[PDB]
Formats: sequence, C-alpha cells, structure tokens
Amino acid sequence: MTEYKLVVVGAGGVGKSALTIQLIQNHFVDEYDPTIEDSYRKQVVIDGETCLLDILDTAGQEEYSAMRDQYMRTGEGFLCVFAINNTKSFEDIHQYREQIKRVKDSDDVPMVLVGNKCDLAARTVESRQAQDLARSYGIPYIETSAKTRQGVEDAFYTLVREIRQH
Amino acid sequence: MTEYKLVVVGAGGVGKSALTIQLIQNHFVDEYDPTIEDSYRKQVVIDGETCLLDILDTAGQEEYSAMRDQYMRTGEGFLCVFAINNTKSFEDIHQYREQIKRVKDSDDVPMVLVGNKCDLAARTVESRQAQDLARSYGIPYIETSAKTRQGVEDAFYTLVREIRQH
Ligand SMILES: Nc1nc2c(ncn2[C@@H]2O[C@H](COP(=O)(O)OP(=O)(O)CP(=O)(O)O)[C@@H](O)[C@H]2O)c(=O)[nH]1
Ligand SMILES: Nc1nc2c(ncn2[C@@H]2O[C@H](COP(=O)(O)OP(=O)(O)CP(=O)(O)O)[C@@H](O)[C@H]2O)c(=O)[nH]1
Ligand SMILES: [Mg+2]
Ligand SMILES: [Mg+2]
Repeated sequence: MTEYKLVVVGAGGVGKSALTIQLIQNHFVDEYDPTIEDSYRKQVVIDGETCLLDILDTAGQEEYSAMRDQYMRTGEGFLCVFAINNTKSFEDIHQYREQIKRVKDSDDVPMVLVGNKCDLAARTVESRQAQDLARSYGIPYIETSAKTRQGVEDAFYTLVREIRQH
Repeated sequence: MTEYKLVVVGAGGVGKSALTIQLIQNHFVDEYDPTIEDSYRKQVVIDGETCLLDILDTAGQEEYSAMRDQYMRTGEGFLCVFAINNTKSFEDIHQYREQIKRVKDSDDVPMVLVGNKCDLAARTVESRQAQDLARSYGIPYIETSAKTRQGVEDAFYTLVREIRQH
C-alpha cells in the first residue's frame, strides 16, 4: 500500500508529541516527557485510499542540528508546529523551513504550518501573522488543539493531500 | 469581517443540500426535496480568523444552464460534488468545471472535488479514479458523508483555505 512518511518538527514544548498521540492513540498527554525520536505507524483510510502513515516525532532540542538532516532527507511531508502562546516558537519556524529546503534541494516541499494550543486564551501570536507567513511560504496554515482534538485530523490529512499533489 | 462566498454544485441527488445542512444545522436530511436556490450565512472561526461563510446551495437540474453563469461569476470557491455510487454524477463533474472556468475566465479557480455518500457500500466510482481526476485539475479530492458527518468540515474548510491561497 501507499505509505506516507510524515515528520513533525518544531521547537521544544509546542506539542509535537501530544498532536501525534492524539492522532494515533486518541488521548491528550499532559506530562513532561521530552522526545529523543519516536516512530508511529498506522494503517488508515484517507479519502477512500487505504494507506500507511509512518510518522516521525522529533526532539525540539538543538543537540545534533545536523542529525535533523537525516530525517529531513527521508521525510515526504512536514508538519511545522509552533504554539500560539509562544512567540519564540513562531520565530523558530523560519529556521526549520530553511533547513528542510536546504537538505531536500527544494523550494516547495509538502508542508503545513500548524499553530497549536489554540484552546489557550493567553495568545501571543495573532492568526493573521501566521496566515501571512504561511501565504509567503505558499503552504496551508491550520490551528490545532491536542487538548480538545480540534484540527488534529485536519492538519495530518491536509499534509497527506499536499503530498498527493506534489 | 472577511466573507467567503462558497458555491455547492453537482448533479441532481448527490447530496449538495445534505452536506450544507450538516455543516450549518448539524443534522442529516433524509427526504426528497429538490433545491431551486438556497442561501446560508454563518459566522465561524476558521484557523483563528473570524469569518462569514456565505454558502449558495444550487439546483442539480438543467433548466437555465445559463442561469448558473450568474452564480458562477460571483462565487469565490466551489465544492464540486458527485456521489460515489453514481457514475453519471462523476462524469458530469467535467461539465461543471468547464462551465466555471469559462465564466470566470480562469484555469485555476478555488475548487474541491468532493466524493459524497462514502458511507454507502455499493460503490461504483473508485477513489483512485477520482484522485486521478482531481490531480489533473490540480485540486484536492475529499470524500464525505453527510449521513455520518465524515469529512464535511474538512471539505468546506479546505475550500476556504484554497481561497486564502489564491
Ligand atoms: N493546552 C494545551 N496544551 C498542550 C497542547 N499540546 C500540547 N500541550 C502541552 O504542552 C506540553 C508539551 O507537550 P509535548 O507534546 O510534550 O511537546 P513537545 O513539543 O512534543 C516537547 P519535546 O520537543 O521536548 O519533544 C505538555 O504539557 C502538553 O500537554 C495543546 O494543544 N494545548
Ligand atoms: N447515505 C447517504 N445518503 C446521502 C448523503 N448525502 C445525501 N444523501 C441522500 O441523498 C438524497 C439526496 O440528497 P439532497 O441533499 O437532497 O441532494 P441534492 O444533491 O441536494 C438534490 P437537488 O440537486 O435536487 O438539489 C437524500 O435522500 C439524502 O438523504 C450521504 O452522504 N450518504
Ligand atoms: Mg515530544
Ligand atoms: Mg439540493
């Protein structure tokens, strides 16, 4: 079957893992548990196509920024995640997109810009700012909440459809 | 606020109305009720943006194919709907896309190809066939069920994001 190799990247603490576990295990993780590297594989049916989601959940931390090259080379699509209550994480996006373009030798790589933790009221990144950024990259912007599950399927399945159209 | 003028088109009986009412009124209509023309307006929040969905629900029938020109000229994005258990409706898609391109003087108009009634088992249109068609048009393909609500938000919000990126 068709397999889609998806990679979830973004700064430390933005909710990369909570998003992925919401998708695979249907529950919200609320505990401190820094990721090194985790793989999840799941058979799903998207828009009638039977397929396998091979998802790589990555570390937010800097140790070995060049060990990101290896998982960036292999990934077919990327969810670039920031948290709407953390401005630095939004600013960091630029660095992950440039690194992905650099290792994949490409100005258009399947990507979705995800603004997570949209359930929180202490918002510091405006949606308009993020939508403008997404538009300059030519990629979708989706807001999600791993807490309420709002937008999680949408974020992942839109990325699969972007890969379908590459 | 930003308003998005969406238009739902497709052959008679494919579920254009049931899709729209699922979205606006959250329930499945299961009765015979041919549409002439209906408007629905709803304030929503999509990916953090407050906006108004102005949705036009159209007739499947032929009387006045040129009275489609008027609503095609004004629409910003189109959901092109067929039913996965009705091959003729899938074939009819081509005619609605060509008419939209013709009146909007454009080879790329915000559009989503929707394969509705995916809950039904008597499938006559394969997903692969539809995905190939969608790919040749360069637009997303989404399967929906107005009966189970599967994919309805996805179909509409993906169309809004396509308008955002035009
Ligand atoms: N309110 C709320 N909290 C969230 C959401 N997603 C994640 N969190 C919380 O943020 C914290 C960090 O989540 P986690 O998934 O571990 O983030 P990470 O980005 O994967 C962390 P690391 O980079 O080290 O691997 C946790 O307390 C988690 O419950 C969300 O959508 N909303
Ligand atoms: N199983 C199932 N039935 C559906 C679904 N969507 C619509 N239907 C059924 O199909 C029939 C036609 O639906 P309706 O919404 O009236 O279709 P229409 O395309 O709007 C008809 P018209 O073109 O004349 O305006 C109804 O019996 C409705 O319940 C669906 O997703 N699955
Ligand atoms: Mg993690
Ligand atoms: Mg109708």
